[PDB]
Amino acid sequence: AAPILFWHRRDLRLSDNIGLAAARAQSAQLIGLFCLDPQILQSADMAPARVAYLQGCLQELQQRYQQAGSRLLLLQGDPQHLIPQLAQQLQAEAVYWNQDIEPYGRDRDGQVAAALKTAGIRAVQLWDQLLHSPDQILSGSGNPYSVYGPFWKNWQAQPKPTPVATPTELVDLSPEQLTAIAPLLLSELPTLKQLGFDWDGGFPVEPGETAAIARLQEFCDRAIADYDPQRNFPAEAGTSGLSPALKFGAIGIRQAWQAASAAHALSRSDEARNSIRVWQQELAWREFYQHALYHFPSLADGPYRSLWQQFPWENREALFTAWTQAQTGYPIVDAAMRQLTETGWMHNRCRMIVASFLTKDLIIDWRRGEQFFMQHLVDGDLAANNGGWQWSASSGMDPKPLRIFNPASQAKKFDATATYIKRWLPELRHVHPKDLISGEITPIERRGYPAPIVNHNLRQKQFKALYNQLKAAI
Ligand SMILES: Cc1cc2nc3c(=O)[nH]c(=O)nc-3n(C[C@H](O)[C@H](O)[C@H](O)COP(=O)(O)OP(=O)(O)OC[C@H]3O[C@@H](n4cnc5c(N)ncnc54)[C@H](O)[C@@H]3O)c2cc1C
Repeated sequence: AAPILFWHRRDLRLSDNIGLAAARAQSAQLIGLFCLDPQILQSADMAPARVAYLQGCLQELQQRYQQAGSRLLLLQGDPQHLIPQLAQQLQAEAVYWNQDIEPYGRDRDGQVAAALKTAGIRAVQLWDQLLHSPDQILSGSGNPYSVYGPFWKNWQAQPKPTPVATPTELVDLSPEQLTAIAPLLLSELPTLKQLGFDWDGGFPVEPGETAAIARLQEFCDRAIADYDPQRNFPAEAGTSGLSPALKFGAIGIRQAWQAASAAHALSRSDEARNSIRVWQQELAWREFYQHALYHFPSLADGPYRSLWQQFPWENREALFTAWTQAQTGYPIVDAAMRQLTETGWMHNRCRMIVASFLTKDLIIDWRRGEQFFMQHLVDGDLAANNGGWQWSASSGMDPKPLRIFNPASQAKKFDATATYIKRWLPELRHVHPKDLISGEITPIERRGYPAPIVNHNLRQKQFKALYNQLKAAI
């Protein structure tokens, strides 16, 4: 008959899904689909933790479609070839999907749409992962924002969209239709091992739409009230842990905003009100970087600002390796890198500390770090990750005066009792918090823990010297 295909990519859920809801209003014969794209899966920048989470979200999505009335088709190969072929073999009335903000996804999408148009099949691309699309937030001159302040002021004033309906009572494909597409389908969802990956480090929130919705609700029911200032301490479990759920769409952005907004209205405490407004602004910050990547795709290439594209990075491989292996000798840094490689997630305050360290202290092209994070983060996200690293050098959007973190100051300020440090560096649980914070540990009391790979003071003078020299040379 006239079935509609909904192509899932980073919206692995059936609830509050813009493109999916629009598709259901056009037809009950709604068949979901996911394509295992080799250019994504085989990339050297793919994190095992991310594939594990992804695979887990898909397992649940297969069930949701089954329960809804149809199914989730699985494909493996090139999208602009396989999607059009599948839609054609199925004489699809249309193929729906939610828009991407990333260069690769957008280029791929334009190609799939063109292939569909050629085949005479409708392609509908709608915005779903953002409360406000990049085209809705523009300045008085109709231009994008590269400074957060003005962006937030506009974004905040825009009326917020509400969650859309979950599609129900779907019509499954028939045997004859299934025969027509048989050659293009995988018989079953490959396991993590079959795909060639292994992960046993756990997750910030268990995989799947259900677990994501439960976490959102548990967070907004309590912990969110203390977000500010509990968000600043790595030792405290004061954040939501929903990052991978938002990256893969296990949770809808409108459900998240609504749950927080409802918690704000329910709250009668001023401090709780503030804490919730602060969390909400985190979501605004997320959109700033996503819109930035959309408007200025070259950001993905590396240092944006002209001065930084010329910065003389030292790039001592040995220093980088030590960083990736948590053998820097700086407790607060090694504890964080251990949390990342071991659990696939890192507290935001720690991401800032280790990024600054790699760029300011080790003086390594931050792209090596951006890539290492992408190779390990369960929430590895180009817009946010690139935004985070451009930040470590003010080389991109919303630049700030040159500054260099002192691991010791940060450690003392956000892990004053060294609880987080001892937690991830148990072999140093005997050392005094004072020494773990300052980074000055006596050889005997240090055991196998390495000594500082660099002298902060000297590295700091070196970085500024290179900055001022290039600053003048221009
Ligand atoms: C160097 C560096 C790299 C980063 N890499 C990523 C990454 O690859 N993927 C990722 O999603 N975030 C990244 N962040 C942002 C951030 O650290 C995380 O979103 C956070 O640790 C997620 O924990 P949470 O879900 O408990 O956050 P919460 O505090 O509960 O915040 C809620 C949501 O807001 C968003 N968010 C919060 N902080 C920011 C921010 N700084 N920029 C963009 N979005 C934000 C996330 O979607 C997050 O889940 C990076 C920041 C830095 C400094």
